[PDB]
Amino acid sequence: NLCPFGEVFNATRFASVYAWNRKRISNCVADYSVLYNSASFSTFKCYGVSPTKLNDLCFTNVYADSFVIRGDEVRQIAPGQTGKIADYNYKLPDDFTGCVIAWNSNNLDSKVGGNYNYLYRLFRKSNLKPFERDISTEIYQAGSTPCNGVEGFNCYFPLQSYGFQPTNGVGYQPYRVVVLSFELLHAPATVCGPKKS
Amino acid sequence: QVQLVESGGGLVQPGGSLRLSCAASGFTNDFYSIAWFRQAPGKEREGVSWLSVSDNTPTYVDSVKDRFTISRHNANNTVYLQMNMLKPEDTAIYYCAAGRFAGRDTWPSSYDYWGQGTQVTVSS
Amino acid sequence: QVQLVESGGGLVKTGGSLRLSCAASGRTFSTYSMGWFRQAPGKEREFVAGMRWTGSSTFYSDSVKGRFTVSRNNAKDTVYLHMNSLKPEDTAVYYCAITTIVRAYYTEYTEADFGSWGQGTQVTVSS
Ligand SMILES: *[C@@H]1O[C@H](CO)[C@@H](O)[C@H](O)[C@H]1NC(C)=O
Ligand SMILES: [Cl-]
Repeated sequence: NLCPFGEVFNATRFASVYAWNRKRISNCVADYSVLYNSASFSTFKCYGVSPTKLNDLCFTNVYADSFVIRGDEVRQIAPGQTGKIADYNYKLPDDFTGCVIAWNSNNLDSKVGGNYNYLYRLFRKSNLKPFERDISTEIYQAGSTPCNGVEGFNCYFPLQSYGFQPTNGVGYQPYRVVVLSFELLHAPATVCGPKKS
Repeated sequence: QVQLVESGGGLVQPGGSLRLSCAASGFTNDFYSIAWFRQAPGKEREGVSWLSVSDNTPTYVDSVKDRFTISRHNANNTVYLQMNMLKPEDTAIYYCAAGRFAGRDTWPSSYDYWGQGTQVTVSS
Repeated sequence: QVQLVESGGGLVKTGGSLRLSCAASGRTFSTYSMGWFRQAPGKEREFVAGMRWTGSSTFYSDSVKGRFTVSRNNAKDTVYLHMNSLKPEDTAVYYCAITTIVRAYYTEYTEADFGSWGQGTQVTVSS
């Protein structure tokens, strides 16, 4: 009974990074080594664990977080990183245990004239906590003067479209990202690597 | 603290072989991975081979698959890239890079530790 | 495309006031941010003022800021341009429209970002 990773990796549309999706996976066999050795993924980095170790471990739940960012932001999906994605959109803990997977999605997520569906948060009063998801849309007050519902000097809308076009340079092309995290509860540990099965 | 020492480059004829070496010092433990990035004339740095050290898993791009072998010798904490059946296309400055993760990335910006390059030239 | 029903043009004295209206059924204005534009004869259609789909943010071109206001009714189906301290320079055809494009800096919006244009209404400020 193989984990339905297809539903996450092969989804026709992905979330905007500010409104990132989380899929719970349970009651199945996960082959992390087959994922790791796949040529479909150009980024595959594990923290606190490796794919060989995950092949020999059982968890209660696995979470697959997924979203789209531009290529030059892929480096921000790691512990201890700064920049607008890590600070304001999607944050890993310093002590992260799990895997960051990414691939170029220019053929799916870019459009002639721009794909404006994908957004990210450009501004926030403080940094996100790990695994926090902020979908708020209030004017960002960049200075001491209240905005009172009006955009202008130091009063900005907090979300920005990417507008992916196929001709973008690779740093500005869309990348699909999946982050795997692992949960152990006092409950049956029903997500297992093939060795612990 | 962490340092990568690169060597092994030179001039070879098309068809020749070369053995690049990356010596990693200031790591506590085996939980890092190495990448080899080549920078051809007028191109950006591009990944060609990865080694996840703790798992000992190699990865190669398709264009070097059967010609290039990456490996590690435990004793001297050194990762080797054996480059066989070299073509003129393989001419570039080769960099090794390290990150505190198990795996691989095509983005140079994802690697915080870099050797000084070694020049590889393949012509007649 | 959606139908935007635009009303309220006319002739007004310098220093006077007019209200334009733009209506759209159901959740249109709570889905897509809106903008008012204007076009003088042989000039480009320029941004005047708009509101985010949230209804809690409005924004204004430098030429109308502090003189014009945008508001939206409680039903969220009708948006108003309150034009005050009108000058002959404000004479133009005015249009409402909506955008799917989110720009954090409203200053970057142009007419090319907008669609579902309302019918142009003439505003004429006599001196
Ligand atoms: C996604 O689909 C392709 C078939 O087009 C398949 O090779 C791949 O294994 C799928 N991914 C997952 C994680 O199932
Ligand atoms: Cl918007």
